[PDB]
Amino acid sequence: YKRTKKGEKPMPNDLYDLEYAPSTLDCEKVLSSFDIEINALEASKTKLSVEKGL
Amino acid sequence: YKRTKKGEKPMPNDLYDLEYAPSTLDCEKVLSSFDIEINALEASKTKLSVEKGL
Amino acid sequence: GLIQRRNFSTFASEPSVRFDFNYMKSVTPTTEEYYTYKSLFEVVPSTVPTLDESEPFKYAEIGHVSKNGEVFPVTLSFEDRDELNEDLFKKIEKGDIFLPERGNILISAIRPYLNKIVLIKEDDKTDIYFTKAFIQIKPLINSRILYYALRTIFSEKINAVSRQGKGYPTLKEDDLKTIQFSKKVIDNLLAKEEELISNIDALEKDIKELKSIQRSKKEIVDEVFSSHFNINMVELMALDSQRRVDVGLSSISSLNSTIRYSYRWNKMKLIQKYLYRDIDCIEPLGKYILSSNNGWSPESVVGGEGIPILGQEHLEFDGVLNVSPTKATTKTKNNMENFFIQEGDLFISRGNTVDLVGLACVVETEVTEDIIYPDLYIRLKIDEKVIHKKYLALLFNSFFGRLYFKYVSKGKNQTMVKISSNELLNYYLPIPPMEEQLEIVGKIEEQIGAQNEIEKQIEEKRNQIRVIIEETARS
Amino acid sequence: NAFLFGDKKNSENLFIERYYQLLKEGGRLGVVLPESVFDTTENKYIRLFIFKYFKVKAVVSLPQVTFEPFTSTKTSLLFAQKKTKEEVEQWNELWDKYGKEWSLLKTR
DNA sequence: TTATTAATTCCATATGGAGACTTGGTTCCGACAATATTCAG
DNA sequence: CTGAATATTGTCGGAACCAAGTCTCCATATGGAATTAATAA
Repeated sequence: YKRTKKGEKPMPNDLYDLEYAPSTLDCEKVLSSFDIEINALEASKTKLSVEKGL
Repeated sequence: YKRTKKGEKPMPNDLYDLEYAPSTLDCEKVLSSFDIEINALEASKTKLSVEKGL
Repeated sequence: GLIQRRNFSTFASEPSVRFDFNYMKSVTPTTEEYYTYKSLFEVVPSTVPTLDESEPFKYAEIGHVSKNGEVFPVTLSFEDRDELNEDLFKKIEKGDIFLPERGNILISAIRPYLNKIVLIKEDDKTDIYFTKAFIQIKPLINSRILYYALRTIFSEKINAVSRQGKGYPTLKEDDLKTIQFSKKVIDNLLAKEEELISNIDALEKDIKELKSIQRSKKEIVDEVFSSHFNINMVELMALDSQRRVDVGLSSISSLNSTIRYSYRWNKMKLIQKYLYRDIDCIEPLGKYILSSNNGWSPESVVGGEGIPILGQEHLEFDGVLNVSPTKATTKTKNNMENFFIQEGDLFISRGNTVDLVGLACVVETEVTEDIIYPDLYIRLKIDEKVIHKKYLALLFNSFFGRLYFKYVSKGKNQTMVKISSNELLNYYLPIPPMEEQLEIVGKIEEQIGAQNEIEKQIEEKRNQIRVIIEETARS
Repeated sequence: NAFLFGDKKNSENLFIERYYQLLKEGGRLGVVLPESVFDTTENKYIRLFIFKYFKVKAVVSLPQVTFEPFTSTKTSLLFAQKKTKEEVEQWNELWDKYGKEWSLLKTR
């Protein structure tokens, strides 16, 4: 960090490195979230396609 | 003036200027301190010369 | 100050009815010619440039420009995105970047008194971008003419329309579109256009030639000691990079005499083991020092009345005192004569940054005026038979006197790092025979003398340009 | 009345001494000290204390930006263990023997 | 006995400071144009 | 069904500034410089 009287700012940490990639990840949760978002976008596309047909 | 976390600092005065002459001082009031300045010194001279002869 | 008197009406001038003292000082009644921004320059609106994300471009802040209009661009790539330059990339992505159109005269908005006016000459290459804090002002009466008419002359009036406003002195394009440029200036300057550009180009070509061979005042001291002691220049700045110094308990006591176990002390000991691998000349300085004083640093007023006092800015990398006092005191100490410099002294610097601590200087100037040196100096009176004071000062200003005092000097506030007599007396400097000395000195003396000789020629042609412009615009 | 150096007018070092009164003969000690403790001579005593009772094991020099914009004061992390009851007495025995040697040598 | 260092108090120097000052130009909120939408009777 | 809405985006204005670079002026023990009563002698 480099904090100042206006705010914080990232700098290259020499003390330690963050994990970034978690050791454990709920893969099915992530897949289901992506499936939900793509299904929502597909439903929006289908609704607007029905509107286009009308 | 010239202020700093270590006390003020005199600078030239562009706005105004102090008279520095009271123009209301009595006269003999300060002459009392003036003659005390010599009275104390001559008293010390006497208080050493008394035992000088001793 | 001033007893300027004006008349309500005046503040009617300009579409912001402003009545700060500076503007109203610049207004004055006028009887001569007027002009406007019309028959001269023209402000250019900003635009977002199409940056190519495959090649290293350039960029230029306001600090990257100098008072002489010499841009020093930095080279970014968009393939690095390092967190050190991340601010630059972020402000570029924000939209704080544009590209001059080869003929405009960029003017800085913030603090316009520091001559940040720069010229993008027509015939050139290696296009450089710029910050929106610069004002594209592309002219119609030839770029060079307007550039030289704005740099030296027409500067008391660009600086008198700035917005102080509880902070930054700042110039605004709208105010910039209101200056009352006289015609006699441009009339006379364009009248002599055919030869003014020629001789000014010759002068700036000579300036470029001088700058091409100009060298820094520290590298000269850095190379001769490197070229005389046979030490490679690319390892002591590579050994100083790795930071994993490991020491034992036994090594703490060695030559310590105060049990100091800070990291910087151990790294100093490691670097000393490298700077003296092949050099066999090292002798303790403690047995060549005969005395040590500090100085006297009372309260001081800048440009006041009293005995002048030196500062840390007066010690340069060449072992010569700058003896250009600024502060002046009026206090007494009943022993002031003990600190009145006098020629021949050696003054090491106690108290400065981690890199500017230990810089010594010899008073080589003859001054009949008594000048006090502060508590921030240390006067060394060494035997003038083995050390040759000037050589000692040059060594202190060399990497020998940098890689040591950067890692031995003490204090919790590393912004005012200070040395003490202990580090001076426990300093194992390499002292070659007196024959070897006066050779490093002398060589360094002539090299720095040449560098200083071409330091007034630059500020002789750069002044010749200004005086020629002033004479031509006044004839 | 509870600190060996409780009269040095350097009260901020008392905490270090306090840390000896809290650990349990092998207790880890991680402190953010200033670099005056490690550099200046006036603190030599508190450096001997740490070298007598503790088992100094790691020193890390942090930049002058860590505690900014509140202070540019340099800092160092000190990671020291605490010696057991026998290590301190071994140090005392060695100190006494070599001090006797030093006294005899100084007289001679 | 006439010394005596080893005890003292008294100032000039030396070391250090949760530092402090100074030249100069950078981030960034915050209005504010220009959207940025209209629905709505 | 004409509308100039509001509703955001994206961008000029502007900062009891303040991040960078680097010079300081002053408390405070010290230690030595003066004693001392000691100290043999």
